[PDB]
Amino acid sequence: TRWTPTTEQIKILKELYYNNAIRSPTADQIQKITARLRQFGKIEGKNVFYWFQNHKARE
Amino acid sequence: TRWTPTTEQIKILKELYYNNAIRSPTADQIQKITARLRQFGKIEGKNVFYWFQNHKARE
DNA sequence: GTCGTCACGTGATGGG
DNA sequence: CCCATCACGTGACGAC
Repeated sequence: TRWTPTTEQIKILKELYYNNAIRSPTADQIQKITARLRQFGKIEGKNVFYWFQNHKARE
Repeated sequence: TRWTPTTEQIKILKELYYNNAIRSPTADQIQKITARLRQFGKIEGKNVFYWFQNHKARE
């Protein structure tokens, strides 16, 4: 079904977005970010892709 | 506004519900559970009450 | 002590 | 790229 981020994963994403101004990550970045997040859960590239797109759209 | 459980809190609640068969916890238990969960976030007894009420109903 | 309902956040898409 | 929805889980109530 649908992806649900660990809070730990959210900490990583939030750190990239706010502390590092990563808002529209490139393909290379999505794959590296995905590797990082997989330590804490199942996760695909598209999960990380949609997350930045949605969080950007909403901030 | 509304409470958002951290993953580690969700680990604790499911662990009490399924592994300890606590499904309509008593008041003393609600207070004890809240104390434990507060280690991981802001939390009030009424959150834990609603959580069991909601999880029991929808299971 | 149960049920129905709301309120809201958010993952997931599609269209242009 | 950005927009607008959709899908849906779920914290909160109210009522009884």
